[PDB]
Amino acid sequence: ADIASLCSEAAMQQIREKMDLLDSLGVTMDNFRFALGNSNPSALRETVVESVNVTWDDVGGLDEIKEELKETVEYPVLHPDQYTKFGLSPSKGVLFYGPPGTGKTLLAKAVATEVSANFISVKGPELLSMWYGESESNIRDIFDKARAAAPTVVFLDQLDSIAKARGGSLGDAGGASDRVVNQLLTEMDGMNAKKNVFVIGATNRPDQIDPAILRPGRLDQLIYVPLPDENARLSILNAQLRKTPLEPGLELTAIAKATQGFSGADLLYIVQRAAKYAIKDSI
Amino acid sequence: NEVGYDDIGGCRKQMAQIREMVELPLRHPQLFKAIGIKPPRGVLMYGPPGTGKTLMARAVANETGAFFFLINGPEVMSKMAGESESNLRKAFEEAEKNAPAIIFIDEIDSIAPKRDKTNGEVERRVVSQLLTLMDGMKARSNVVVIAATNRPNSIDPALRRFGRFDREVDIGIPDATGRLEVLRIHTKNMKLADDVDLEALAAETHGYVGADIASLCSEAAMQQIREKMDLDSLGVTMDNFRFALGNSNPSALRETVVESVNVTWDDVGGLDEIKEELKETVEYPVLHPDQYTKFGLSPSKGVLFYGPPGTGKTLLAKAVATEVSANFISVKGPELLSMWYGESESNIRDIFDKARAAAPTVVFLDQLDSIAKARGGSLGDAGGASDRVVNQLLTEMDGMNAKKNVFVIGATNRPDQIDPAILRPGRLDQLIYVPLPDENARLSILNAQLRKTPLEPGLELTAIAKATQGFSGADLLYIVQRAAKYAIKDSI
Amino acid sequence: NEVGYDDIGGCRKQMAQIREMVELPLRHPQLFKAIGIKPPRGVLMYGPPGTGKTLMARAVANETGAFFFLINGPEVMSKMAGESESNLRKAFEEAEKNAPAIIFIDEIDSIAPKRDKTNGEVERRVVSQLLTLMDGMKARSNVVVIAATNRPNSIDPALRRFGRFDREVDIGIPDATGRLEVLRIHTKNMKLADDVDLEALAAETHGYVGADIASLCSEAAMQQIREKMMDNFRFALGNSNPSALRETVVESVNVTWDDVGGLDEIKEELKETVEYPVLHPDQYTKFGLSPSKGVLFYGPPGTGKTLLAKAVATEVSANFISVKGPELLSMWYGESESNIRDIFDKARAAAPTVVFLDQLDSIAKARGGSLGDAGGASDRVVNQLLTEMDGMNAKKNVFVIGATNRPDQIDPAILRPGRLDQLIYVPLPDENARLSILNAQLRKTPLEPGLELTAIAKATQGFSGADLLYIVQRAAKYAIKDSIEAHRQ
Amino acid sequence: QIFVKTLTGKTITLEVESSDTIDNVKSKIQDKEGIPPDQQRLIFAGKQ
Ligand SMILES: Nc1ncnc2c1ncn2[C@@H]1O[C@H](COP(=O)(O)OP(=O)(O)OP(=O)(O)O)[C@@H](O)[C@H]1O
Ligand SMILES: Nc1ncnc2c1ncn2[C@@H]1O[C@H](COP(=O)(O)OP(=O)(O)OP(=O)(O)O)[C@@H](O)[C@H]1O
Ligand SMILES: Nc1ncnc2c1ncn2[C@@H]1O[C@H](COP(=O)(O)OP(=O)(O)OP(=O)(O)O)[C@@H](O)[C@H]1O
Ligand SMILES: Nc1ncnc2c1ncn2[C@@H]1O[C@H](COP(=O)(O)OP(=O)(O)OP(=O)(O)O)[C@@H](O)[C@H]1O
Ligand SMILES: Nc1ncnc2c1ncn2[C@@H]1O[C@H](COP(=O)(O)OP(=O)(O)OP(=O)(O)O)[C@@H](O)[C@H]1O
Repeated sequence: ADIASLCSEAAMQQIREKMDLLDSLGVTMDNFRFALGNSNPSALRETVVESVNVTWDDVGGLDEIKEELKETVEYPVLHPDQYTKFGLSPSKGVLFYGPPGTGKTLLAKAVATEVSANFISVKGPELLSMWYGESESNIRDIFDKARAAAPTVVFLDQLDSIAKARGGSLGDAGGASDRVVNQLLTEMDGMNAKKNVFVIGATNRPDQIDPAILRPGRLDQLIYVPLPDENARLSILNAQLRKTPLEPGLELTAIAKATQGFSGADLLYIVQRAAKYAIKDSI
Repeated sequence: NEVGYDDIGGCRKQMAQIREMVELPLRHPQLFKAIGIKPPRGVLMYGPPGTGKTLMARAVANETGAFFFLINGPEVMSKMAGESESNLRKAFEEAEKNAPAIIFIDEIDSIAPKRDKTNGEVERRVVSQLLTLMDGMKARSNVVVIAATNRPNSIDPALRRFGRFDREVDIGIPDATGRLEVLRIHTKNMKLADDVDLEALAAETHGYVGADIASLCSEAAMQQIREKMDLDSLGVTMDNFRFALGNSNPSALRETVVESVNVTWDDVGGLDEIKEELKETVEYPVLHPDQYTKFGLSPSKGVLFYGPPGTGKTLLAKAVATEVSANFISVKGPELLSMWYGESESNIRDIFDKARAAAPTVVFLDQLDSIAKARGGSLGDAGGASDRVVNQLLTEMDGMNAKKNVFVIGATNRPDQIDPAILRPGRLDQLIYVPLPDENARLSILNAQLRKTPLEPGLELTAIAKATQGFSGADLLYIVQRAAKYAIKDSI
Repeated sequence: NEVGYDDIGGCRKQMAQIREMVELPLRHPQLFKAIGIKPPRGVLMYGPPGTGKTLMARAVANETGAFFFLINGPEVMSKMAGESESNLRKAFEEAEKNAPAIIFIDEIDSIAPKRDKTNGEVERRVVSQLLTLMDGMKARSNVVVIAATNRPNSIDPALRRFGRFDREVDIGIPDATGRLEVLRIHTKNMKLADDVDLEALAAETHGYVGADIASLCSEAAMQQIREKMMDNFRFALGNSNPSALRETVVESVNVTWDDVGGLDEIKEELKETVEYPVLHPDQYTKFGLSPSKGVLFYGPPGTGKTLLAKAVATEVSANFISVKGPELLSMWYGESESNIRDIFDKARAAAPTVVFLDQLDSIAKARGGSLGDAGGASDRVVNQLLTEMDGMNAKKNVFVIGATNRPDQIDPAILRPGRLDQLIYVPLPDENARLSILNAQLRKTPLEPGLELTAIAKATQGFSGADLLYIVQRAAKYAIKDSIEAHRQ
Repeated sequence: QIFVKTLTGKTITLEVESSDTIDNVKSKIQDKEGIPPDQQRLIFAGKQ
């Protein structure tokens, strides 16, 4: 239905230009380019349909970590027969946790460069908004459709806002909102590796989640993203300065050499102030 | 006795925009031939009440002579046997019998809103009746539907589609001398004097969407007839409109202060360094946003502040609402906190959704220690916990567009309750501790109050300021508050 | 039955502006034709119910001779949502036929509630009928609508926007001269003697709504009938309960500034802050900011903190919000910060009004990043206290008093000019203040003048004033025993 | 030191409005309705 809006709005834009005292009304490329700007796809805070992924050498370093991520989203797609000949279940889930700065999206969306399918994600506002029914029923169309609409990658974040107090030793007393830790566990054994499914869990506190999420058989592959060292922090400053008119005569290593406890956010903090006074020179 | 196109001004850009989608499908439908496409039907208007949504609907109906129809929100909503589903299709076939025709559905959020609350009532099957009714309108160039509401986010997103309701337009606030056009319509029938001037009224009436302007000229006529004890020549005067400014409230009965507190740049005492650093806020990149696209990097997202209380965290926090006069909002700390557990994450959602919809905007926060809570909930065990209020804003503020004038600014008194991810770069970058003023900046602290009061020049301005040896910026207000009750002393 | 203009008073300043609102467009509709604009249609009244809200509309109806249409609130809204829209259609059609006409409705909050989280009511199809009926009909028709309600903030905000209900009047409780006027009205037929008073009988009420004056007169008249087989008004106050019974508008203690003695460093220092902007605000608008709201009282136990609470509240005869110490009820997690905000908005509606609190400073114990803490109360309610105390306005000039007994646990953020800043130590009563307090308390006792209280002040050196109140209580309790052993022999 | 919060939900009504059994209408036809003042209704006789 959105493809019908792209052709009908460009023709309506063209007749808003051609109007004075019906001779030639060929729809131009700029009318379709303007229709891409002012309009939008069907993602009006619904299930998100996008494939925003970055290529390689966009996170600095990774020369010893890139071989650890190529065996979870490429090899089940490129060679599926290696699991069917042996009989093993492929690990479709990898838990991610690391230092501040990076870790949420750019360390997970740079892994799936070869698939580039639709990414249906849960996030902050996708929580218990309705007090009845719409707590795990908004997740039931994510679990059952992942094997029906394969390939579809589902990202999982904000682990301290879903199962923090409910899965603990004290739990929930009263049956008010204890309906969150059940469907996250009973949909694990009921799902097999028949179709292309993939889940990624990422958080800032790995011990704040229930230990039944880390049950064997589903999270047998634990990959830890570490802090970028001195050999990787210099290439971070060459990665987030991509679309910039950067003079190559300077040394970006001397900025990164004074960063020991400073993560990629502080590398983003030290480079944002360099762009504030750069436009002020033009002012 | 009907209105016309000249009956309302101030929305001349939105008038010429909305006149294209009603005249071209009816007057000259031949432009849609030999171009392949189909003329659209739905036009969506939305804005605050008192802006003239139903006035613009009646003005476009009588100026074209078409078969106008009216469908009300709370009227056609039945509980008998599904009669609302039969009366919606009854209004569509009656409008289809007469060509050309136009229907109007006001307060469309009242008829079948989004299912975040109800989700099981008959309104789920009411909106799906409206889906197949508008999509089955294969009669070309006959019926044009217009709608009006107040909240575009409470409606279901299935209406914003290709077929039924596209081409939405926001009826804004007439700030760029638009209130002068409203005063030209209403005061053209009243008898006027020589002292009045409509250009000296729109500059002082901030907001004033149009309904209160019609109440202002009527209340000014009440002040003119008040002096008549009871052949008659009343007129008006400049003092009648000045009487109606103070003795009548503007559109602020819902929220007390949302616009400003009527301050300026030099109302904070001292702190000229933070006045320079406040010129790197939303004053800077609005008039030139293409430089960050040229330099290929996003601007600064958030600046944080913490320090001693009473040093300018309400004056400078509301001075941003006056130096650009943007769409300010006012929200307190635990006022964001609600009594329901499921509302704990959606209350920050509608506040941030109004910020991207009212661009450019200015938001702020006070007492984030009740909001951050770096331990992440005290004990637990309850049906709801204090952990979703901080873990939702840390992700939603990352999922915002950079070119939409969204930012945050802080005002706290405790640097230990706040989380380290709250003070993260990319969300709250500049860790700026607000300082206690020295002896060079505490002279203009008293001068912030002495600008408006007639202080005698014989009194030394620095003699009272030299008694401070480590005081705060609010403590010199306490002296002029003590002097506010120590100056009169004999005039009772 | 047939009431007139001279039957009610107190709101005469509002009764004069009503007579230019409903009588001037009806008697002279051509005056609005000369000025061009249309006459106003809707004016509503509110306040406490029983100040004569229904009697006010019937008084102006019989004093004009026009048609008087009446639609009851809880009567036409209790139907099955089908006859209410036709009753309102019959209401405006009949008033147009016999113009000039007025339309009086009462209890509009039962017809027009607000939209809240507790959805499930009808809430529609009746008020929307009133919206499409009232915006028309302005073709110089001699019709006006008058609304009446109890809570003026439970009404839907779509009514009070423009053109439907734009003018409002606040008929509240009368003053001391207001109850004096209605006392002469309700006693015009009872053959009283010369022993009754009028100024002292009005001043001894001080909180009585106008509906109580008819009941208090009939209770004293019935007592005079029963003694046949006239100072019975004081018997009627001891038997009958005053209206607004268990609200926050209590006034039953009538201690003035004469009944409390001493502490002249607090009496003149409370006259400087809470009587000067509420009486003379012409100098406060050109000498900085007007209000001096916050004031703190600290000292020893029983030093006379709340003895001066009701004394200042009856000097200007304003309202007195008596909120106790642990009034943060804290049934859950979110309402504990919300139940303190509506009582501040009520203080802005009934402004000026003194508010009282007791020991709610808990941000020094609300440290950052620890383990021992509550579930949301006594650590985040001070964050609401850091934003709801300085919510001031130039058209209200409120003031809030505060009395505590521990000045060591004062928060570093609550001792601020944006918060309660004026702290005053309430000291012990000295040898000159001991006579001024105790003599004003035994004024009601018919004592002998031989016993002077200078010997009490010489026998009490480090005693507080509440301990001196035990001495006159023990002297009166044994004077009761002296009166008990006087009628038995 | 904690709380329990739970909301509710309702369903209003449906109706059919079914009435008028056939045995009540057959009794409804065979009756009278009244005649003004002098609107007699007559008798008649014949066929000896
Ligand atoms: N290779 C890299 N190493 C470190 N930082 C990077 C790199 N590439 C980009 N960045 C910058 O660091 C930020 C990544 O931070 P991120 O979004 O992971 O926050 P996070 O706190 O780690 O996520 P989470 O909320 O899941 O903990 C980006 O905003 C980006 O500008
Ligand atoms: N050109 C204009 N722009 C804005 N306001 C106007 C204009 N002309 C008149 N007004 C005033 O604004 C009011 C129009 O408000 P209106 O009746 O449309 O309420 P509304 O809430 O927009 O309608 P609805 O109930 O359909 O939303 C009128 O009462 C009128 O006095
Ligand atoms: N430039 C200035 N520096 C210091 N104080 C000022 C200045 N200008 C005005 N003031 C006075 O100081 C007070 C500002 O205090 P403010 O409202 O910020 O309290 P706060 O405790 O800092 O706020 P918060 O509750 O957010 O901590 C005002 O009442 C004002 O009279
Ligand atoms: N000026 C006055 N002020 C107060 N009370 C008065 C006054 N004059 C008369 N009264 C008495 O008070 C009563 C008025 O009460 P009223 O009939 O208004 O009840 P109400 O509850 O206010 O009306 P409603 O049902 O509309 O709320 C009368 O019965 C009358 O005896
Ligand atoms: N001027 C005064 N000085 C001393 N005592 C007084 C004075 N006026 C009244 N009192 C007596 O002291 C009592 C006041 O007690 P109240 O609880 O109001 O203050 P308090 O004794 O300081 O209590 P707290 O210590 O809880 O504040 C009254 O019962 C009264 O009899």
